Amino acid sequence: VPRRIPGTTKVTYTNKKGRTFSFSVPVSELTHPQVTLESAAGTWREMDTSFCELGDIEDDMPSPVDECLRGGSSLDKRLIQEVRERFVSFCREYVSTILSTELNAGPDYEHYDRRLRRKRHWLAIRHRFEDVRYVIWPDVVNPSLTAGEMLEALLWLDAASTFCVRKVHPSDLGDKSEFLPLDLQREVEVVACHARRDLDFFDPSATSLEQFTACAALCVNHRVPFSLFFPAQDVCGDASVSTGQCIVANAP
Amino acid sequence: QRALVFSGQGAHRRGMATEYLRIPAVACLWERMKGSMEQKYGISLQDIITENPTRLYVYNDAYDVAAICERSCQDGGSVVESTPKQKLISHPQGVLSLTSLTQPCMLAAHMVSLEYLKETRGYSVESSEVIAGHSLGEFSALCALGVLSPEVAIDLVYRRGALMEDAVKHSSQSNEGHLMFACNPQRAKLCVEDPDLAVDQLHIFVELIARNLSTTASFIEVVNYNISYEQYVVVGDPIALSALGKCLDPQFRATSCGSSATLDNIVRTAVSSVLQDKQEGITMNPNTGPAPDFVTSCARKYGIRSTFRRFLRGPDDGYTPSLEELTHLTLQEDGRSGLKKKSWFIPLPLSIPFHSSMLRRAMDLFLPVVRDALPDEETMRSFFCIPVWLTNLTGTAFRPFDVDFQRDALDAMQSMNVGEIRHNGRYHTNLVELAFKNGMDTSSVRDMCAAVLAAQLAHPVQWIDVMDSAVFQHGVREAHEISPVRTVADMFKRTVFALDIVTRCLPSEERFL
Amino acid sequence: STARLRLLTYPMALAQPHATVPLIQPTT
Amino acid sequence: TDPVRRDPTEFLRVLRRMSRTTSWQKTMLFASKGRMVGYRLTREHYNTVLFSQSLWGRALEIVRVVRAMQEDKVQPNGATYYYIVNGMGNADHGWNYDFRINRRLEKIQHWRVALEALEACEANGFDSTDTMHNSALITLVIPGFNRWQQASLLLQRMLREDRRMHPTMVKFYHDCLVRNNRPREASSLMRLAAERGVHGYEDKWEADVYKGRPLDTEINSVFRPRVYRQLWYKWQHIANRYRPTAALKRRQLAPRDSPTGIPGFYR
Amino acid sequence: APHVLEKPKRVDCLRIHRNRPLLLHPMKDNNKLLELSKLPARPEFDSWT
Amino acid sequence: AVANLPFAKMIRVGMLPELKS
RNA sequence: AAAAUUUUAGGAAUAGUUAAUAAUAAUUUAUAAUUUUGAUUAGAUUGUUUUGUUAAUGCUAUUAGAUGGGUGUGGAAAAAUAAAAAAAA
Repeated sequence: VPRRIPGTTKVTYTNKKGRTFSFSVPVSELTHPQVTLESAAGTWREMDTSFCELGDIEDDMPSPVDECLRGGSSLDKRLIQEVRERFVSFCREYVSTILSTELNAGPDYEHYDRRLRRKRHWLAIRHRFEDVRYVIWPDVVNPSLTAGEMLEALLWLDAASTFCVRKVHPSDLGDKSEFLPLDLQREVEVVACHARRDLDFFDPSATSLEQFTACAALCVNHRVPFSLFFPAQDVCGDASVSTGQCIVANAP
Repeated sequence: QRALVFSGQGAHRRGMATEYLRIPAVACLWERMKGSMEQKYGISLQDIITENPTRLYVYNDAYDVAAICERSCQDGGSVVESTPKQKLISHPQGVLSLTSLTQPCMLAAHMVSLEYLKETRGYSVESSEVIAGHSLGEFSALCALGVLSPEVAIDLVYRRGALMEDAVKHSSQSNEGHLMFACNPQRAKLCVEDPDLAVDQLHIFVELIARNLSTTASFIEVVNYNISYEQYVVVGDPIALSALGKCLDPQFRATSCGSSATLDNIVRTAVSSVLQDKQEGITMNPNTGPAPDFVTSCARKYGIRSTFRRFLRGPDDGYTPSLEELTHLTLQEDGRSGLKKKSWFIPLPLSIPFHSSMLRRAMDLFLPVVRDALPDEETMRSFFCIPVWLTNLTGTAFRPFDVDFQRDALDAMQSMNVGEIRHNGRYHTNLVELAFKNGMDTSSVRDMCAAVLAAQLAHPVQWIDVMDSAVFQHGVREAHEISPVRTVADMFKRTVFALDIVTRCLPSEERFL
Repeated sequence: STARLRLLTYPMALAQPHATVPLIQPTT
Repeated sequence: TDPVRRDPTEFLRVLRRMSRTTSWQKTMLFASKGRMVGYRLTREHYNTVLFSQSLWGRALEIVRVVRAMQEDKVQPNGATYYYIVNGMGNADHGWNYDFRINRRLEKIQHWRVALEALEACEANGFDSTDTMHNSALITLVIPGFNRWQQASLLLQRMLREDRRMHPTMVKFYHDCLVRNNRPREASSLMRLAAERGVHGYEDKWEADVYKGRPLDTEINSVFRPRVYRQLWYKWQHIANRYRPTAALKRRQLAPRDSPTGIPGFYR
Repeated sequence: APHVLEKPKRVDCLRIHRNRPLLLHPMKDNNKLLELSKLPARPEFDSWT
Repeated sequence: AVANLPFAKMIRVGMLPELKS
């Protein structure tokens, strides 16, 4: 009545010279349903392999963002902060010749480090940005993320977008638009709103001056007015102001 | 305050005390022991220790009740002095593996190591507050305390080994029938949350196996309790020990059937599976070495190149075993047998039911020998007037006049083993109990000590209780031991009491102390 | 990865975990 | 294909022979192609493949075949877990010319795979030998990356389970501790090794200096599995088994203008 | 200081093709070959002590 | 002619797929 | 820093890789570089004044010594036992 493991057939063949060969072949195990052994610890448990990075291009590069955004509570402040810092580290570590033989596949197993690593990193960055931008930068309706860390994350994202891969191989299975720099107009607007919400955002210090220069560059590149980085009272009474005028007026 | 512990039976090796004979003090004692052995029975203890053959020649009619009755206590002998050795004792393994030979050799090793310590370090046994040992460790500890002279101790251990061999011979099943296995419920995962419940469940398992197989000649029972929750040594026939191994297997506990029901039907399904496998032809000794080295020089079928060269087994000489050698891990034709070591069911090289119901006749025959061997009551009372000696029975100090000690010893004597089953056919006597009552009548402590030194041949040794008594009430903080291989230090160190105890080996770790 | 793992793979009559011998059960 | 070679029992026997006497590439390619075209692969086939994969100590192939087993819905036994943990432990790693042998290990994260394999092997009801735990600890501590807290937890588990300690993992853990600047843990490991009696650390015993306070490219070495130089080991011991420090070389086992037998001496 | 021992001659010359004596130079300590050799061949079955 | 052994029939029925509607 | 001569009976792919740039780039730019005029791994052998044989374009030999770095001393690493080297009167 209890399940019995199938036996292995033992066959002894005597060679003409006299060399006996003994074989243990599971012919019965080759057929019939595979006997399932239920684990002692309740249900059968198996190891997952959704975190290992492999050379296959059919999937995305497994990053800690993937395991953080696997269905957790997105309203948790420390979880949001950890996701933001992991994304920042990913962008920081993120910041090629056409070979015929690799057209109908990916780069070979030996040349993974020299050709496919950057492509996988850029694809992972884009795919994680498309899911994280609305969490790191909440839409304009207290905040979960501070203006400084939001600015740092946006700067790293801009650096990744500017240093994205430019050469498009015929082996690139995705759309060619994914190899182009990102559009972060909404993110820059959100950062500007969060920076104007709190006062004393800009300081005459060297680090704050660098941050102001980075914000100006972001505004110029992403077509976002620089007036949104300052309170409207300083801009009230004027029909329209330009980014250059704002910089020359608020330069410390 | 430290403790002195002697080793168990298993830790016997070839060439144990050879390096310690350089000291003249050790050499004189060793020569005395050799001369006593030659005068009494004429066996070569030095030869046995130095090299371990597969067969030895001993004096004629040395193994008989006539000798055990004539010799008594330190016989003058000399009648059989140059008589030729016309009888032999053989063993498939080394001849040292025989109990009647390893016990005298191991006691001699203990004595020579003690003399070596006493000479090199000025070691003092009286420094240790409590001294204890295993079945033969107790005889060795008595000799160390000075109750028994070394020659009489050698004679007594030889006598008890011969009686154990006689009991095995009287048992209908051959030497291969008796098997000894240590069980680990903690690794076997029998409700790991409560180790005490795990131990109780293992006891229930062995009780149920014995009850279910009482209709046949098979029997299993526990022998010693070494670790509180990790080691419990049992003995029995292969037919029942395979069922015990099946029971102590999470894969069999779950995949075969149940995994949620009571444990009573586990014994029934295990014995049914064992009967099915023995009908299917599964070998009863699968754990008998992987394979020997294969070298051939026929060249008729192997070729000239392969001759006189060892056949490499695996691409890396078996550094990573293949599926054929991992039967214990993945259940295969030999792995599915119950008698397969799986890190909780550890076989032991000994194939004798040391402490079981089979040896009650051995205890009865052995009692008079100890009775005559024990020294004068004046010396015994000099030892016992107010290092205390710890007994295997009852796991407590040996107080001759303790009212609770008399009750505890009687309880131990009348207490059957956990796996022991008795019926009308089984042979048992009250001779040991009445001898202990005669001693309790306070006629002399000689009778009491001779009954307590003979009642542990069959009764199980409560080593866990021995350790608890040594540590808790006696306040022993350092528990070192004198052993050739240092196996009992592991038992001391593995148990958790939290209090801390440090274990050392006197011969091996003399440098540390 | 699932597409590559299932490439040129089809379910078998007996390879299913819930299969029984013989496959169709009425009612050397 | 003729029916004789189409018979899956011939497939199993030739796969087993290939695993016994070839490299990992042969077995992996043959098994993958057979699985692709007919040849229903069973647990025996998967274990035979994992045998060669563990023998050659490769992680990417092992995770690929584990994913394949998960797709094929085959319930594995303890041999698979033993093979995968041993392969993780035998994965190559070496700092040669300021250049690591394997750059893929950091991405693969073989330590987590080894830990989960050991946990699953323990949980499902299979025996746990000392080699699997030692291999897992080796995966945890190597010159590549620093993972000492989890290794310490595993060592505590081994201590309470009374499991044997291997000199290779002892040396790796000691090097990791001294590199992470934890002399207290290094001293504890040395005491444990000295008490046990490991061949490398039998004599090495030191006193406790932290008696009054409670608890709270770098390395240039190359490690490869045994199979890489098993032939060298075999011929060295066959030629000179009485002078182990002899440096077996050319012309000791083959005359001039003749092959030495072993292709790729000293890699 | 037991430095009285003479220089060892453990290296032994073996005759080769043109009778040129080949000398077996002992291996240097800074290599993994001796470390691998000192370990047991079969960890599962061979004693580790 | 090896292909006409009953072992070949067993291999065929093992290789037979499941046709689900 | 070069140039030329470069072995195997049954012969196919090789690779931290070519060029430009610079005291750049583990992440620049480019339609890159090696190879059937025999490459790359593997086997064999210490490379272009040495012999033997013969009348002779041939055939057949030759030696000892340069085997990675890692506080990098020194002019130069050749630096871990090995003389037919007189080395501050």
